[PDB]
Amino acid sequence: ETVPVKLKPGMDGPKVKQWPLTEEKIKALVEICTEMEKEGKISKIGPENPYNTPVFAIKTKWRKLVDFRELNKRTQDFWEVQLGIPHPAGLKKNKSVTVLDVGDAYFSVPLDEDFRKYTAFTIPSINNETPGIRYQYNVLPQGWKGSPAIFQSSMTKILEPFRKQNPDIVIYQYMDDLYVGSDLEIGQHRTKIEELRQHLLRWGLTGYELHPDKWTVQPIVLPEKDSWTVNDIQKLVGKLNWASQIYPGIKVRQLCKLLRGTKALTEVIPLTEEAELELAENREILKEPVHGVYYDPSKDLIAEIQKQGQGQWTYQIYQEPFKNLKTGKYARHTNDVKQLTEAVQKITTESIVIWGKTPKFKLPIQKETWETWWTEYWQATWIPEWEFVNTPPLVKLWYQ
Amino acid sequence: SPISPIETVPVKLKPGMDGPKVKQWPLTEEKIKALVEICTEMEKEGKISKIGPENPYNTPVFAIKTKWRKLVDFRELNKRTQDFWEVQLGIPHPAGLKKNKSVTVLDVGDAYFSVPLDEDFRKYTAFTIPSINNETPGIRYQYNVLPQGWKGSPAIFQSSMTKILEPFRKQNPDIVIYQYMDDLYVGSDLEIGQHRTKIEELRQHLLRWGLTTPDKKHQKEPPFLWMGYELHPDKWTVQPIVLPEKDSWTVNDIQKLVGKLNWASQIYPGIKVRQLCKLLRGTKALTEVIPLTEEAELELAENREILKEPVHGVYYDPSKDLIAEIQKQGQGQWTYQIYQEPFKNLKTGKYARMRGAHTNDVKQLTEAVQKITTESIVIWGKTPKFKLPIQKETWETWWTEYWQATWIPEWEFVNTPPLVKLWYQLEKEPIVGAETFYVDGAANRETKLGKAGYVTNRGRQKVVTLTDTTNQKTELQAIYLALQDSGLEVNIVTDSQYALGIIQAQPDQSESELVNQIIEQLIKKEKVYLAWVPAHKGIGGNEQVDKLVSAGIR
Ligand SMILES: Cc1ccnc2c1NC(=O)c1cccnc1N2C1CC1
Ligand SMILES: O=c1c(C2CCCC2)c(O)c2cccnc2n1O
Ligand SMILES: [Mn+2]
Ligand SMILES: [Mn+2]
Repeated sequence: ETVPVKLKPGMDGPKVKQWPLTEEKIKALVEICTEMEKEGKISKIGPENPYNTPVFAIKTKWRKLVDFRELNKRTQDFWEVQLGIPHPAGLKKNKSVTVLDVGDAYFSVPLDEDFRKYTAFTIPSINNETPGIRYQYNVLPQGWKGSPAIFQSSMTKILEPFRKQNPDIVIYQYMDDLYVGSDLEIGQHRTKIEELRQHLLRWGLTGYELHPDKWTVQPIVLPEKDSWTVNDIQKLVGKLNWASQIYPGIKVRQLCKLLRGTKALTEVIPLTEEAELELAENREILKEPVHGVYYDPSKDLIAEIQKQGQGQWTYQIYQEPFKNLKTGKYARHTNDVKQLTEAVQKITTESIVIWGKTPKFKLPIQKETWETWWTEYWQATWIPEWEFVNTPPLVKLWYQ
Repeated sequence: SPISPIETVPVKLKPGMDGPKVKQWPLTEEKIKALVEICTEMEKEGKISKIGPENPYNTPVFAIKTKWRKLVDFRELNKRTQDFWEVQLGIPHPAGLKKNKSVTVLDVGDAYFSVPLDEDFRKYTAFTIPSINNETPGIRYQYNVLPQGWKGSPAIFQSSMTKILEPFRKQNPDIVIYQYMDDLYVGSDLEIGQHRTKIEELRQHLLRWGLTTPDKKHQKEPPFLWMGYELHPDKWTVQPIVLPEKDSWTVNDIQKLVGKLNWASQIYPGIKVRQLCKLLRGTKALTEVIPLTEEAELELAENREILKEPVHGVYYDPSKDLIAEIQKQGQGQWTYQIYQEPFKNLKTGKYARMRGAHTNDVKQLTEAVQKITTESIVIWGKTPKFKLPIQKETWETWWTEYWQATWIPEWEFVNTPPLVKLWYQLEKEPIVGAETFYVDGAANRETKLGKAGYVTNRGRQKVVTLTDTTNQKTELQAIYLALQDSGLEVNIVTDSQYALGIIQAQPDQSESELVNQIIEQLIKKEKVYLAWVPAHKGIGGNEQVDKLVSAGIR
């Protein structure tokens, strides 16, 4: 039997254009899809199906990545407020969290007949020489948020013995992945993961290691300097001025008294000591979490990323601007685009671990550059939503 | 003419909609007679069939002119028919095709009429030939085949051909077939003997599936005219482009000129369009005569010289790398060529786009590279190796220091002037022994009046009144003032992040004349340090300009 799936009232399926693919990725997709077709997982379709979802190939074994972002938006009522999967608050506290790909489970469960048409995708040809090869899914597809929603009861049955035997191990499912957290010593944790893999193996389904307890704040750093120039203090008060917009109780009044009258920038001026009460107690609030800022589950998460140079990247996650839920950094034969894709993936998994959802990214890159290159370095089975923005000039050095 | 024995494609109406019921308009006797003759012949061919008055659906028919033809107005049925998958997401570019020994065109006789329509959808295609005046009930027909002008016909015909060609393709994998509407293009590297024999195997395979094709004496000879191209199995070019020599140029004539030149730029190197396009901005009616600007005349003359001799492109060899070279033609204008063997171009092209109000040549070059990179993946399924008129050092410096991420595929420097460079740079550190200017602007949004000025560490001062201005313009004006009156080395402090952002990106060209005036001053300078401070925080010099420029404004 199949569980009936319906779209959000008043809207129909995705009609997203297939992006241009390289020669090697088309050939890889053709091999993958020919094999899936033989196994009955997908079937060729006719032109009476007007729907499309983009498809990509990622990595030594080639794998298919279907971009269901649009279908997921149009089925949100189903996987969120009909068959929603709860997110545990304990996962982010764990000493170790292991990510296991569990997507192979989904092809054993048939997809609802009347929904199969919305899963339509195309393998394009080079230079539009031949019509695209068109398919739809017969089974729960990887990348669709409805899949873990439907498989939910089957996964519970699979994990039951392991969860009973290991009550202090947190297991969380998000899309194609299983997130497994414990406070055990690393050797014991890895032994328990292997144990879990054996349970999964008996059901067919078949890692990546995180340490969330060591995720600490990225504080705005004020410079310790001996001998300040006029330019140095101007840069300092500007950093503090913006810092006060996010942190409740940052003062800068004493520092500004040093800059009175029209002075040359290279003029070295000695500091008083009335400013040290500000300077030192500013560092106190800067190292601590923001008071009054909490995650609202009814609001989207937004992630901003700044390129800092030297292979370093700063990022902030918020829902209302200035109200940072999390800040951090990413550090590195690595190019700008490769580093950015890696950072996006890193920020996304942290976001999955902490809140149980992905942020919408504001990327400091040209749209077309990102679109041609991102799959070359992408390794995750999900895809976050993204915007393309112009990094404001001073946000960079303020988070430096 | 046969009807293909292939499986039918199931068709539906749009959800919540029923079939069309638009009534038949009375026709003249001669039109009715003409329709009756056409419809009885179509009925004998199996294309249409008689139906009774139990069918509630109707689509109007019309007769148009020695011979007559029948027009079925499917507007109402099309509106009610489901959406289909698109017939194609793009067309092949000739540059991406591989060289063949022989290529033959085969057209399908009466394309749509040779493929059956879904039996359960046939009732919705009903039409009525009206009787003379009102009197008699009309003659009612429905379609058995894909109707001309119906929404689903293009896609269902293509899908049918794909299924028909599939067996033949699989057992003849080294023969290339391209489907285009009712045409088939068939190429191979077989000897002239077994190529003509191979076409006959295809023709018999197609005839087996109810599709008739022309024989050796009827099929066209190369070059084939297709989609504005002229195609040999050995080379390709654009179709004959003739620039008219006119005394007076109308908007319509210039629009058509630009269209032709744009089309030509695919294979004719160095084609320019900028000056001709400038003539078409905010332009009047199509019949309006536009006097040719002197720059437009020179551009036209350069284009005529380029198009003087015929030029062809070569085809693609998948065993060799693609090489893309780019040259700067002038401000905003870029041109490129793609080849595999030095200077035998597969195709050419141009880039001009202005991404953002203010830019430099380094940014434009990268934008050009990304445009060509995308084009290359579409056409050849791979990226080319680039040869660019920019030093590795210049490129290195820019990318590292800029806020935006980028990646250019493998590229080499090539000494083809003009070389890409930055025309100035901002200091990392404040200058010792240089005058420090504090700048600010203020604008009144009611009156659009404003002031721009500066105060300096050396007690210098100036304010200039402006009349139709904005906040942003006054901040730029203030910075421009500071540059004008400063001398070779300057420290400038602004509270405008907008102004800071523009200048830090080292622009060499802008849509604003004011920014261009700033750029001109920045190049003349020896050393410039531009710093930012927050507005209204009691910062010495900054507070002094603010009071100065806000006086009488806010
Ligand atoms: C119109 C068209 C578009 C796409 N491909 C082709 C053609 N026609 C050609 O004449 C042609 C030229 C050379 C090689 N391939 C060609 N063919 C390929 C099919 C044999
Ligand atoms: O006077 C202002 C004000 C004032 C007008 C309203 C109060 C502050 C600004 O906000 C401001 C913001 C960016 C750059 N320059 C600015 N200036 O010059
Ligand atoms: Mn200002
Ligand atoms: Mn001001």
